[PDB]
Amino acid sequence: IVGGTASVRGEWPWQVTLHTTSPTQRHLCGGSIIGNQWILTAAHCFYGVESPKILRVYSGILNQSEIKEDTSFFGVQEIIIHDQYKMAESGYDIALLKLETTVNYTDSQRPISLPSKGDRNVIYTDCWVTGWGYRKLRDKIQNTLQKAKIPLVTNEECQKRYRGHKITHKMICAGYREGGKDACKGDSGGPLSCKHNEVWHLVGITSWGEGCAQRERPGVYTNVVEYVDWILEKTQ
Ligand SMILES: COc1cccc(C(=O)O)c1OCCc1cc(-c2ccc3c(c2)[C@H](N)CO3)cc(C(C)C)c1
Repeated sequence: IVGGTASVRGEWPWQVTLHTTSPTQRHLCGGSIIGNQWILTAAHCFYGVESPKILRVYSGILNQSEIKEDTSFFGVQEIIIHDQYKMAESGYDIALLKLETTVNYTDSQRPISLPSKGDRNVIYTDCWVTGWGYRKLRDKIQNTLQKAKIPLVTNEECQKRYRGHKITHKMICAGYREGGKDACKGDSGGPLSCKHNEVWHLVGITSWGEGCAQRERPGVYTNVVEYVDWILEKTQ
């Protein structure tokens, strides 16, 4: 996250850190808890991943340095990538992880609701992007989970900033005209969470953009509400 600030324990309890364990253990992507055995994340995170065997999902983490050799994690039973996925910029950047066991909910780990059925006309004015990703180009994964508040932009305006890409209604964009705050590499797969009537909803999945926090280059997110039928079918 560029231009963000440190989160605190329990602030974003649906946020997980997905690690790969080969050839080294590192944070690969973010994700969101949406059910007791289900993480919603981005398909592009799994580039070059040979099988779910090398993945670990850690929940209830604030600092990456908290993760030691005895820290509990969930194994991944299955990775479900959208069948239309090709590359992040072309859409369908969505995947589910089915965990090997259930998540017990606590103040540090709980699910986030999807955008509600019937809420098409809701205008989201309080959206936040969170993650352990880069804070600038050529950075490293950050220790403390970062947060930044970002305004949504219209798909019409987003298309004007990305004339070389097809910005579809299965995507949503968020950014400032002068940049400064944005998601970046390593934040991918995590949530764009918006609070409405004091309830947080998972509105976007961090997906792609041109650089990070550049002027007039908003971040592009998978528009979760357009995938509710797909999510419900895979998790039912
Ligand atoms: C094989 O590559 C990867 C494999 C698995 C995971 C990832 C990942 O995305 O973490 C990955 O990197 C994809 C390439 C990339 C993405 C992004 C970026 C990611 C999210 C994002 C943006 C930009 C927009 N500002 C809004 O939200 C940035 C870079 C450079 C410029 C630092 C590079």
